[PDB]
Amino acid sequence: TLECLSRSTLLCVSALTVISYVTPVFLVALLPLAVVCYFIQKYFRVASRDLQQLDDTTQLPLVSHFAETVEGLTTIRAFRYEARFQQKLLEYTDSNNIASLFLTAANRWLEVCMEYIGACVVLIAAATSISNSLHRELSAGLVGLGLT
Amino acid sequence: MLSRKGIIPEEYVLTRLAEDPTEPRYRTRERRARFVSKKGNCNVAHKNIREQGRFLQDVFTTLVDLKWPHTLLIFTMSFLCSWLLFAMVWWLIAFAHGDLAPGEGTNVPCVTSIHSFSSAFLFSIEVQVTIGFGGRMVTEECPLAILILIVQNIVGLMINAIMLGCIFMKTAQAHRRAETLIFSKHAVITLRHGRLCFMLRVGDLRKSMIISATIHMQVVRKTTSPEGEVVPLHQVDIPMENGVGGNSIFLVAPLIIYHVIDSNSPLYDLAPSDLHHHQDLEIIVILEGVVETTGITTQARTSYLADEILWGQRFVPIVAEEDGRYSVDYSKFGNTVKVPTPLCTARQLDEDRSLL
Amino acid sequence: RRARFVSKKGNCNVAHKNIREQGRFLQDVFTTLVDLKWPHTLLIFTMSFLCSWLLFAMVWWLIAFAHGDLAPGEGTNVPCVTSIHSFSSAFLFSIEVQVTIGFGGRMVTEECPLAILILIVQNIVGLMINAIMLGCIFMKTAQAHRRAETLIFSKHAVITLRHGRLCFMLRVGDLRKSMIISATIHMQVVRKTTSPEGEVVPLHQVDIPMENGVGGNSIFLVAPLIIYHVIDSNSPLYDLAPSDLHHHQDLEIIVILEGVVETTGITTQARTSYLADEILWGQRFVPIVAEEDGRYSVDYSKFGNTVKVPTPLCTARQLDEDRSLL
Amino acid sequence: SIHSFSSAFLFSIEVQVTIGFGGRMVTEECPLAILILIVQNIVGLMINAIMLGCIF
Amino acid sequence: LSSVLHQRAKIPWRACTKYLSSAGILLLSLLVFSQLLKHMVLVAIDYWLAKWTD
Amino acid sequence: MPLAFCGTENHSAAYRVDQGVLNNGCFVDALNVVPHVFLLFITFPILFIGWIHHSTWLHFPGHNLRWILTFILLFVLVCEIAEGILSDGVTESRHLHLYMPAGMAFMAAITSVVYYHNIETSNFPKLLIALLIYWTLAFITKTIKFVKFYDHAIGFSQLRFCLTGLLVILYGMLLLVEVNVIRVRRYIFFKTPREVKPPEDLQDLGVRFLQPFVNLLSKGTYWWMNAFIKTAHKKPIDLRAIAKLPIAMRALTNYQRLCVAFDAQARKDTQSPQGARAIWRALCHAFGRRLILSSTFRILADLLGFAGPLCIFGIVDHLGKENHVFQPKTQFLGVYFVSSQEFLGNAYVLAVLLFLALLLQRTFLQASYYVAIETGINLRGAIQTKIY
Amino acid sequence: IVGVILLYYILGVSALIGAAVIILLAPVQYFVATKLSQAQRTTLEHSNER
Ligand SMILES: CCCCCCCCCCCCCCCCCC(=O)OC[C@H](COP(=O)(O)OC[C@H](N)C(=O)O)OC(=O)CCCCCCCCCCCCCCCCC
Ligand SMILES: CCCCCCCCCCCCCCCCCC(=O)OC[C@H](COP(=O)(O)OC[C@H](N)C(=O)O)OC(=O)CCCCCCCCCCCCCCCCC
Ligand SMILES: CCOc1cc(CC(=O)N[C@@H](CC(C)C)c2ccccc2N2CCCCC2)ccc1C(=O)O
Ligand SMILES: Nc1ncnc2c1ncn2[C@@H]1O[C@H](COP(=O)(O)OP(=O)(O)OP(=O)(O)O)[C@@H](O)[C@H]1O
Ligand SMILES: Nc1ncnc2c1ncn2[C@@H]1O[C@H](COP(=O)(O)OP(=O)(O)OP(=O)(O)O)[C@@H](O)[C@H]1O
Ligand SMILES: Nc1ncnc2c1ncn2[C@@H]1O[C@H](COP(=O)(O)OP(=O)(O)OP(=O)(O)O)[C@@H](O)[C@H]1O
Ligand SMILES: *[C@@H]1O[C@H](CO)[C@@H](O[C@@H]2O[C@H](CO)[C@@H](O)[C@H](O)[C@H]2NC(C)=O)[C@H](O)[C@H]1NC(C)=O
Ligand SMILES: [K+]
Repeated sequence: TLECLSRSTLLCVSALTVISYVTPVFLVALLPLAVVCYFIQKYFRVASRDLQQLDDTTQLPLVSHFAETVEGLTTIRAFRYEARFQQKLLEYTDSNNIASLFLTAANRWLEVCMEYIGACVVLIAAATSISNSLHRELSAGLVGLGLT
Repeated sequence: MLSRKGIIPEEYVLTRLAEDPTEPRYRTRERRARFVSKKGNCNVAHKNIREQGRFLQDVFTTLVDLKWPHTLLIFTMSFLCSWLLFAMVWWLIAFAHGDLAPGEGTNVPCVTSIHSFSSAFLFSIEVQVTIGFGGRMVTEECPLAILILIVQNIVGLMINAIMLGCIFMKTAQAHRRAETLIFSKHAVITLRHGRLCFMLRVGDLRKSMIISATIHMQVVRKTTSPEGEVVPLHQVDIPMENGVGGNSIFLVAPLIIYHVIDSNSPLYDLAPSDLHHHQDLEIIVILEGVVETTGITTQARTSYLADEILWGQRFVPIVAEEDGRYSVDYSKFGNTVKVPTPLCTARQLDEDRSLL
Repeated sequence: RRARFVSKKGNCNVAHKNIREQGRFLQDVFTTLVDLKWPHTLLIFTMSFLCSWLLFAMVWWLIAFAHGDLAPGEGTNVPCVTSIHSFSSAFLFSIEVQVTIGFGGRMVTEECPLAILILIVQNIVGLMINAIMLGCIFMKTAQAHRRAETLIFSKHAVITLRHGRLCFMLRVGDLRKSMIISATIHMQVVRKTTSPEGEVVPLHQVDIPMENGVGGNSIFLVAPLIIYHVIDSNSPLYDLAPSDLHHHQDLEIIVILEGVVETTGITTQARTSYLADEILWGQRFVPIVAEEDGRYSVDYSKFGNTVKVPTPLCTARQLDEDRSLL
Repeated sequence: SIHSFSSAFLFSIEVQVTIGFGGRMVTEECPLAILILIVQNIVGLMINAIMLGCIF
Repeated sequence: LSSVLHQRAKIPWRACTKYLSSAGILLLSLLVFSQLLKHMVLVAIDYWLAKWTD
Repeated sequence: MPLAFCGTENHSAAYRVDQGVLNNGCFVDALNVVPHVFLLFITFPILFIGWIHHSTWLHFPGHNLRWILTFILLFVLVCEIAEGILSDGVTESRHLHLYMPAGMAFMAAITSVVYYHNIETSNFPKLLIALLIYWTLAFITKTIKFVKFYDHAIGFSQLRFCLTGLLVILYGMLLLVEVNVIRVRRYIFFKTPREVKPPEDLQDLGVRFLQPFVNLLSKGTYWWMNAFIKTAHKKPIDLRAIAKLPIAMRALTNYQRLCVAFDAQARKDTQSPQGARAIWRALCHAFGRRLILSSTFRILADLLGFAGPLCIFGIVDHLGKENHVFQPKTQFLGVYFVSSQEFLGNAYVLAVLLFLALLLQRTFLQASYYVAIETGINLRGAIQTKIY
Repeated sequence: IVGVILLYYILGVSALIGAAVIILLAPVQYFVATKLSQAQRTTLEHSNER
């Protein structure tokens, strides 16, 4: 995680540095996005850890219940309480699955929001770069570097 | 790619039980729902309601009962859009008749001195608002021009009529959207004249008093009848112990809504043991009435829980007789102080009279 | 079939006949214009404005014709109204004067006093028509805010056992989000009763107490409530019997919910009727309000659903008297 | 036909009251003039509504 | 409220100091410089490509 | 010099009416502006006035055929705006009729979906008449323009003809959608409106994962998660906040689906010991209807993601040409028409197409992810129940 | 498949020749991944005993 975080964050700042160097106007356009991005980042983190922690907690009972049902199968069936235990599992399985489903929904919400933000950067970088090359005669290779 | 989960191990783990954290926030939330809020905002989920059809009159009514800044935006947009829509079609007619074409004195345009869309916008403004400068004016033999002029005037009259009606009813009704009636946060059960009484304080924050104030108090309880009936929110009306037994109350200086808990009163078995928060014992006090200035009947409901009822407490006296007038210290309005009082049950209190 | 006193919705199907000559004055026809529907009011007002514009357009054209102004050929005689050369121009001038656009291309002149007099008439008629139009708009706008009939009653009422004692019972519900201040329940028995002196009243209405805690007719509807009257010796239902359940049985119960709506600030009425066949013995109303973590929940699907319960299939006169013996 | 503040005062009188004599009129090629005409018309109408509402 | 604010603390200084103290003085600065050095070259090779392709 | 709708060619002689007004290319363009201007003015005060929730969650028929049609209709309108701006580059005159009609058509289309969405939530279908009297109004005039382009023999070589011929079909397709709503719900000039109620899954207040019950755009955007994420930042997430999952995802419902697949897989195949092949067939038959949907989204997502590199190639290739000479090279009827072979050669047009393709690609890729995850999570629930 | 075809269209027969190195090195990564899991299993067995 430490290695991936460092590489991911270094790749990110490298990209913004190149786009700002390619088109200085992007620096101005970086002010709004870097504002909203923080909000997306800040809110998601609070919504992630809780969800992640909640997911882990909800895995403990379900799997434990499975172990009990094999260590005490004779007593479970003798009491004629199989139907209640089946209902207990279904509640446990539903609780774990919805914890996992919401985590995926939170992951997807962040991914789509960051994808739109990155798509907006592409439009901003492209528009400024073509304008620079048509009028101020920016290098063609620099335009390619900005878009890539 | 740049994620820690390039390959998922999915290996089993052996972590012993550790459930309770330091923070008690997991079990801290234990509030129980109430069908009437403290601020009088009752909230009951009317789930599974038969789909009554919606009508355009509801939208029209929503326009009437909107806020003030919103009404200005709606009407400004309505006026501006009406002028703009008609300016567009005025431009069409001039274009289709060749008026917008370059200069030619032979033909007579459907609208005189109409050249561009800017003139068309100005002509529509003059016609709809009835300014009528006259530099741009309608001409004859263009029946479409006469027809649209009739349509624009008819549309303008109906739009203006709606604006006057909306404004006229706004000043009448929106003035009566203020609730300046304050109850006490916590009620008491005290010992007045030997008989137990449930008391609460209500005051008026508006100088003009409420005319013909009627007070309704109801105990809400899931009272299962002995015969077998079960009802979740049964309401039992409670008397007022007024000077005549009625429900009329005069509101000039805040007073105490004291009801003597007797055998008829369902509170005959009230006890501090059943005073805890999770007990189904809730009081609803409703002071209906009409404000003199406007004439619209006003209602202000309040709900008192058992936990919100303080047993054996007395309300602080409020009205001080100054030299000229009476002083009301509203700071100590809903402040209740303890007093040495019997703490038994009103049902058990009947033995004290029997013993004596 | 069987005749009804008031319909289930509350239409109150009764027939009036042999009424003396009503006034039928002029002032009532305006009220007819007030209570017109939205499409009809628009049609009535568009017709009124168009007729006014057209009628005056004809008379301006006639005045121009009478003065000999629209005849081709320029003359020194100044026309009564300038720039009038057709009836279409006359129609436009009438539009300009009445709507008060006043372009000024066609303008009144000091030539003839007939034009001046008729200009006054057009303006006053135009001003009074706008006043009538604005007056009708105000009255009709209140009708939109009215939204009167939105209260619900069970299709069938019950006779059940509450607190041990038999009682007639029905259900009342308020579908509206807004509250109904100063609510009032009035229960009445519509019967054909005979007097011991020979009087035979056709439709006798007897008041029925609501068995409230304060001994009053006031209620408070936030959730669907059970309105029940304890059938005792002080009620005309004390002589009820299971045989009084046929469709053509001489009985009827009317429940009236008066009360001013908080938002509108006007009184609304909701009359409902329960016939003998709509009175179900041995049934109870299922509890509706279910506690929830967020807010109290009300299941309106089961508003009229009932559960059968064994109740004494006897007469209240014999049932209450037997209590002392038992 | 705008030549002084007196003429400008008369033009505002004509528009807000909606008289529109026509000697002084709004032309094109001046979008700022058109915009304030819309603003003044809206302000004049809302004032009338307040006056009519207050009279009621 | 207060518990949520206390719970939602990343504790960056404590965790970073534990890793930094355990790693020492040499192997900590080396990783920071090495990772930064690798990525500055990646920007450079793309930038050099732009100049060459120009 | 002043901004002219038709233009300033030959002393503004493009406004002539002779030889029929409908034969004037400017006027048929102007007629197209009108339905968009009508809807903007008509529904703007309506949206400003209205400005549990289960009772207002019913989805109109064709809930998906409307959003996908709007998006493709939005895409062709963006292309129309881009093409029109290319067309007036040659002449000095502004020629506002090339793009402004199309430009505010895109604006009017946005308001139509907003207005329809408000009607979709607030179950007031009686208002879904403005769109009807608009769609045919937006179709009739467009057909006139199309026929006129066929009258002057424009042909498919010109890009405007292709876009107009495609855009009229899109208007036609959703016009069928609007009358389809009328046919099912039967609220206009009908006798008995058919009763449609919200799904019973959301009627209980115990459903908070409202992913199945939401508009298509929010299905692909996860806009419903904003309320939960904002709520999370204040109240820590407890099981009370995450109310139980809808009936479509419940463990019991999944097991019923898994059980029914096994009966089909073991009935015809008598010699089925319920081995690997039988279980694999059971898994495929039970969850194939969703795995294919994930694959279809994923395959489309992969294809669109490649348009980015192609867009860069086109952009930089056009920029490397130092000549920077652009011209449509033809004027069909006094208005210059650009061809498709040059429309996708412009740098700004290609950049806009790249931005639009990126938006579509990322939505499809993320949509495929969630569909696969939901199937994977649902299988886990079903598999665990069967094992237990 | 779309990637390699598009690479050939853009850079000719040089991109395909060069991109084969990454394609051919992927099975080498597979061997490393499969042996990395084996090494993880050995540590997990020892750690579980501990
Ligand atoms: C000289 C020219 C001067 C021009 C100045 C103005 C002229 C006015 C003419 C008078 C008639 C105009 C009608 C305007 C109505 C205004 C608002 C109004 O009253 O609507 C209210 C009513 C009904 O509609 P609703 O309330 O939505 O009903 C649905 C629901 N069930 C409900 O009741 O709430 O009313 C309606 O809204 C009408 C319902 C009709 C339903 C038909 C649906 C499509 C309508 C449009 C197409 C008509 C059919 C095709 C005609 C073809 C002709 C060639
Ligand atoms: C010349 C012009 C040519 C233009 C060509 C390109 C233009 C394309 C624009 C249009 C995009 C088309 C999107 C198609 C969407 C199809 C959806 C589809 O087939 O699945 C439909 C379903 C939805 O039901 P469900 O939730 O599975 O049902 C519940 C459960 N299955 C049950 O039993 O009942 O499944 C789902 O839908 C699952 C949810 C995923 C949502 C994915 C769609 C979101 C798209 C977002 C696009 C963003 C906007 C970008 C457009 C830019 C344009 C300017
Ligand atoms: C909890 C995991 O739930 C997910 C599940 C998916 C679907 C998926 O193919 N996943 C694997 C892919 C395999 C080949 C490694 C993966 C996992 C972690 C990081 C990236 C990726 N690859 C995804 C495909 C494109 C390149 C990167 C996506 C995203 C998520 C997510 O919410 O994080
Ligand atoms: N001086 C006052 N002016 C206005 N409202 C008052 C005043 N004193 C009390 N109230 C109202 O009376 C109710 C409670 O009365 P009380 O005198 O007990 O106040 P409190 O304990 O300070 O209330 P809270 O905590 O709600 O502010 C509240 O609705 C409060 O707004
Ligand atoms: N059908 C009716 N229509 C209108 N008013 C009626 C009617 N029946 C009675 N009234 C009113 O009630 C009064 C008493 O009715 P009654 O039958 O005694 O009439 P009456 O003897 O003809 O009365 P009178 O000579 O005063 O008109 C009448 O005077 C009249 O004012
Ligand atoms: N869930 C509900 N929502 C709104 N009104 C209801 C509901 N249930 C019943 N009503 C109203 O109560 C009366 C009938 O009550 P009941 O419970 O018997 O309904 P029902 O059998 O569905 O009636 P019907 O067939 O007349 O609609 C009608 O006036 C009906 O409008
Ligand atoms: C539209 O403009 C074109 C411009 O090429 C006109 O064609 C010639 O324009 C020049 C001036 O630009 C005139 O001197 C010629 O007389 C025009 N030729 C002809 C045959 O008229 C074209 O005429 C214009 N269309 C009109 C005026 O209807
Ligand atoms: K006027």
